Amino acid sequence: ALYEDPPDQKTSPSGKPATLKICSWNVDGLRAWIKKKGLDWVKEEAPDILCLQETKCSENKLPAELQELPGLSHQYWSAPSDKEGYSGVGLLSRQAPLKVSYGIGDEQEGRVIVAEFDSFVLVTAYVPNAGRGLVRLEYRQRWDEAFRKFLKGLASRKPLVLCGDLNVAHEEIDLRNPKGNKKNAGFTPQERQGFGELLQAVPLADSFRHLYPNTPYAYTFWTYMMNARSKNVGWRLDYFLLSHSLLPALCDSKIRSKALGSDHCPITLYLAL
Repeated sequence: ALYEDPPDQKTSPSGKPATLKICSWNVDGLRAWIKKKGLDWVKEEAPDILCLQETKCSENKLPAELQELPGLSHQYWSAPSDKEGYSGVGLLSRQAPLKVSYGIGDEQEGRVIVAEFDSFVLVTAYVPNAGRGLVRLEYRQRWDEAFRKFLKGLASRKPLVLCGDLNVAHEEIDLRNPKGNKKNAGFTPQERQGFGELLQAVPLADSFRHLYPNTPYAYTFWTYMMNARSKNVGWRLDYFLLSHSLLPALCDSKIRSKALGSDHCPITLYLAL
């Protein structure tokens, strides 16, 4: 029914110790999440890189409590220009990245930050949700294709880490209501197969499902309504996708189901790099 996350495995299969803690989190409103003690939690988790989705906040209004994070001093923020209080992503890092990109060619959306580091390439994404009653599904389908082709061009260089709200639960084990949902945004057969296409084209592996293939009831999102988080009626929408190149460095990929602050919970990735 409910889930208790395994302990942090901080050594790789080869016996090497992890040297890179990456944490992603859909804050569903960066200003609210901050007031609900999110920064205090990030400080305790002490990641080398923090990725944030659905900031819903222009760079104008970015709270200066963020400047109070010196272990994540290098901060980059993407924001849609048309609609305020919509979408937005952010990347905070201990080290400065070498190259910093935004979007995937077709630009205005504030969904994708791409950061090249010394050994790898990190992408954060707040993938468009199909919408209640599938109003945006046919857009998400073109998004899935675009994201894929853009990403396969980046994996021609360094290995890839892709994290963020991917707004799709892959298999039935990834949600608690598989059968009452396959006509609802996040578990339709188009979205489900587009995520497999993603794993195939680039290619990539689901870090968490690699190490925990049978583990059910492990969700990263619960609707606010109907005390669903109390009942672990949730979904796994937040992912750490890894280049195959990188799996021998994969120490562990976590779900921080107990950190409050948003409708989504944090995830954390360890790489022995």
